[PDB]
Amino acid sequence: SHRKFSAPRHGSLGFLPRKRSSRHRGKVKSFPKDDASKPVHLTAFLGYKAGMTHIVREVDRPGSKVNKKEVVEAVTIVETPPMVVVGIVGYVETPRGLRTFKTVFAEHISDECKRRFYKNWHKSKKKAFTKYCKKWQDDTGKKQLEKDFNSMKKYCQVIRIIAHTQMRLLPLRQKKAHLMEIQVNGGTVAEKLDWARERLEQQVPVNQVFGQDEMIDVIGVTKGKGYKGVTSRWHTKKLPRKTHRGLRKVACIGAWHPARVAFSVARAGQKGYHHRTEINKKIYKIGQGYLIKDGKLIKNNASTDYDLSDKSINPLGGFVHYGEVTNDFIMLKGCVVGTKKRVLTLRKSLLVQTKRRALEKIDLKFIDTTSKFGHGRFQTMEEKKAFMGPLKKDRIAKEEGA
Amino acid sequence: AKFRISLGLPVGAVINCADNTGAKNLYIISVKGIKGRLNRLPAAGVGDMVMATVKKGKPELRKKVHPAVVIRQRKSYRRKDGVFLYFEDNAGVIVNNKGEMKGSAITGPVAKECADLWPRIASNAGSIA
Amino acid sequence: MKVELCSFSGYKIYPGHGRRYARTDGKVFQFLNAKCESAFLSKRNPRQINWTVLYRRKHKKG
RNA sequence: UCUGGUGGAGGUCCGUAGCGGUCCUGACGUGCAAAUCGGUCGUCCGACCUGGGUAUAGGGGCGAAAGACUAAUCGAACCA
RNA sequence: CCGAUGCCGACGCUCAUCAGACCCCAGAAAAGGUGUUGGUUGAUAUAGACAGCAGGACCUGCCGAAUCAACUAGCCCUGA
RNA sequence: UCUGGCAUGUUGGAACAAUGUAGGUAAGGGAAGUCGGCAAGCCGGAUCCGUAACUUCGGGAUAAGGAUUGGCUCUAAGGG
RNA sequence: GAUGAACGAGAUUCCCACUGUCCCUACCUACUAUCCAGCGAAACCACAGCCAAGGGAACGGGCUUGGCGGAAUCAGCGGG
RNA sequence: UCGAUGUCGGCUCUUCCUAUCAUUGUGAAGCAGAAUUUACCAAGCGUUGGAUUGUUCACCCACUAAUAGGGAACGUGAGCUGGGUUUAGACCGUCGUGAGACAGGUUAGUUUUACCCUACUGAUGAUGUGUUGUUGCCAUGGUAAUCCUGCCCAGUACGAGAGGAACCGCAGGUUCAGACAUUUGGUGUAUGUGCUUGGCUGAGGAGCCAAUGGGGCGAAGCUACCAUCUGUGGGAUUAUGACUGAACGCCUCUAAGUCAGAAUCCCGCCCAGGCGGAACGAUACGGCAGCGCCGAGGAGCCUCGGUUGGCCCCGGAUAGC
Repeated sequence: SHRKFSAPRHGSLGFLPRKRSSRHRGKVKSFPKDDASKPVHLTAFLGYKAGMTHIVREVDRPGSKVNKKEVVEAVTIVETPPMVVVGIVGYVETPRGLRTFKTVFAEHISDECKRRFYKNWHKSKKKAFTKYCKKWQDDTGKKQLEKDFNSMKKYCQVIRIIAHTQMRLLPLRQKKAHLMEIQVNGGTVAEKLDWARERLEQQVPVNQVFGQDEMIDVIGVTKGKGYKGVTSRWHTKKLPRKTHRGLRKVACIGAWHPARVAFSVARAGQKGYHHRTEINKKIYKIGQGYLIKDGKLIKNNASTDYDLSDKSINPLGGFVHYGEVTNDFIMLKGCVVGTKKRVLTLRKSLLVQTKRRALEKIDLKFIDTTSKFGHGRFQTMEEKKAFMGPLKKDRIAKEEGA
Repeated sequence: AKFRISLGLPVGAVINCADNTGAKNLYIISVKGIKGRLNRLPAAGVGDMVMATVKKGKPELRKKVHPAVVIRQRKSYRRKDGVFLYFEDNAGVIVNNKGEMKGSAITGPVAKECADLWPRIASNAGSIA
Repeated sequence: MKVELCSFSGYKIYPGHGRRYARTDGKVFQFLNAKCESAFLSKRNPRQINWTVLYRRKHKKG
């Protein structure tokens, strides 16, 4: 007979396989549609999730109850050191799909990028690309490279760059760079190839890919949670207290007559570590990263034009379960997938941005920098020293020195 | 427009009556705007219209269903600008369908959310918290 | 962007921290955290708790 | 007649040991166990609990009575 | 599929935005169609048919050869 | 805890997933759950106050309701 | 027959208090389950084991016609 | 089907049907507006919280866009529960001389087994490309968003009045989905740091035991619509309304030929990734060796089989070439 009272089904079958992701790095499954009239530009970047904090800003939507009023918004910090271009890939369109036509690599590839080519770098002889690079130097090999760029020019419809992150600059245990193909959009195939060739072996900062207050897409792998029951995996109703043989389960897993368990029934299994793509994340800020100017280190990241505190995006005591952020970073509104240290994929939007929320220009008034290792209450160490006063450890040091 | 607020008062909650109509209790039996979902109790926060019944109070309004508006709650809720606010008690006042108060004075503070939604309630409030 | 002071500890409260407490008699208090909030609801006197600003001012520790 | 003491009755009350076995319709349910385990429960000076010795034997016994019990067998045991 | 029309097979009917496709047999009725195809009966039309162009208010002039109605029964469609 | 006794009740190592058995805690509501407050929770000792209907005058009665309770330093009274 | 204090692990209704019974679930702990060394059963078993429709003893794993079908396995699960 | 197919209802969960309550797009009215009724495409999405009853059913209270109806062994007991019905104890009424009966009422009354095959959920792996790695493509399968307020339009159109809309636009919310802890809350054996009861180490100091002694505050972690963030584009078309236009000298949305057209459908976005491909990299100690290219040069052997001249190409129309 029919369900007595209607209720919507628990969960979505649009994420059906609900397994561990086969990849640790987020994958761009659709790049923005190419427009030949636009200038040549990149469409994606690779960052690392450092942590979360909250900001203070005043909003500018006229009809709202918070119009011209100060609001507090959670943000996420994604550390994005520059990427190094090491290759070019060409693709041809076929009635069977997009097929890899020819890839060309740069003459010198750093050791951190070569680490991606080995499962045991310690035991390896580091012979990757040692014969390929000699082709860039030999006269016969140079002619083949030029012919291979020409064939890409006259046969390829899609041009991508192979780029890797620099893990020397990150405070992570891992030293192996993440490689990625980033599609080049705009212009003609010839203009794409010329753009790619000239910045081969070069560095692409994140400010040349993304800009301020633009709405981007974040691709990554969700936090892993292991084996879980239907109560946590699919959020089914817990059975009564006096249930025999288990409360945290689905009572009826199917009717008699189809005589099989359907694929649409909640079952216990793997939860988390799922590949996900969230689509509308605004860029609140693009940090500048530490730089040495006139012998003094500039820490001015996360100093707005209303506080001038001379502090860094780093909270007091550092980001928890992540080192110090010393490179360029992207501040996104809200939360993003993954653990800390998780590598995130940031790509340009596939949609046309026309709503007021997406077009509004944001300007931070304050950035929280209190410690996340507890109930922090001091923005800077200088503020804490001024409020607290001299301590016993300072007087002890003075006694030792005098 | 009113932003979403942490709900603290589901159906069956008994709250204080802050007006001077003679009612001392408001027993919430339903909430406006609630489509609902299976097994989910309708819940109300500050600024919400409810049907209540008077459990302790003057006899001429005890065995009927009254409109009421929640003005104070103990469940802390997040105002924008990141302020979590809660009150010492849950309270409401008896009103009609149009929002006009059955009483003439309100005891204690009135939340800013309910004051903005209901101007007549706000005009009777000694303070806005 | 106004910064409050805790009603029990006297510490500096920044915009996204703590809770506000409004009483039935119309008084509004600010609490840096639940440690200060719980002490206030316990009717504890801040002048007798060592780590408050009020205690240090009374004892002339600064 | 009232008041304050003394006194220590009771198939008296709370509640140990003991005797029993309410509910969870909990545990277990090819068990530790052919009836057990835990929490919670009833009673606990009496029509109380208990060892040994004695008597009643199958259409018989015994039964504060449930067709209960009568050697894991009872609306007539077990053995040939 | 699957042996056998890979006949230069014969005459028609029928288009279905739920087509139809073989005894028992495995699904449809009353009632309908200005879809199309036959058939029956009646009627008009050189003095002039039916159309159409208008007037008087059923008649006329202008175009100048087939037309109008009722029914019936095949396939298709609605009923489904 | 001492006298006395023992080696954790027919095995050990590593890990800390789902479901379970056993023990806890939970914001705001406060039985809206459910056949049913089942389960759990509230109360709980002693001292000082204060105790209703009804009644077979014995009771009900720890009815209900309220206050106190630590540590330290003293004081007064109670005997051979 | 009617009634009725005291009593009741007896059946029922409401009220205060209290609460994870519930909104709506979450986290923690011990023992498992888990993996390993050692030891090591039982129930059950025509052959076996992917579906849809058909017909059939009128609800097929096997037959007909379609959909299709890729070694060996692990932890769970309760549709068959 | 009686050498047993566990049985009422509820709870939980999925899918399906449409004879459509709402929502999208329409046609008709005894459609002035508002409200309503009739019909078409249409099942994508939604269809609630409670008092009484074991109940299905019913009834009422209250919100709502609406509170539509159904199936799946009258779905679902090795999923639960056991209130009812359906054993044995017992009570009442009526019937019977009685033992006893009641399609009458009442109260108490054991809910067993998965480790097997498949199904499903996740997890290793498999055959192939000489080995191995990196970057990628895609067949095919899944698929997701939903509804409502307030402001303005506007006290306007419409209407004698009473009343009283709508498109564009703005600000939000419900339901659902996918995440996430900066903040608030929860947890807390970091057994972290105070406090405290009983006992114990001669006492201090320092500790320990009471199956986590108790309690306060608690980092990290996990976690809550109990905090926060995000949720999207096209194509062919249905119903319908039309264009040109015969049949049928007029007419006609239909016959040939055109147009607009939607919560439906298909694709996209998103999830997975074939006994399915691609581009690239590196390809074996150093003294023993293996391996690669030159169609390498031959000579021979074993094995699996088939076959017994080739066609190296306009695009197409068909009432024309």
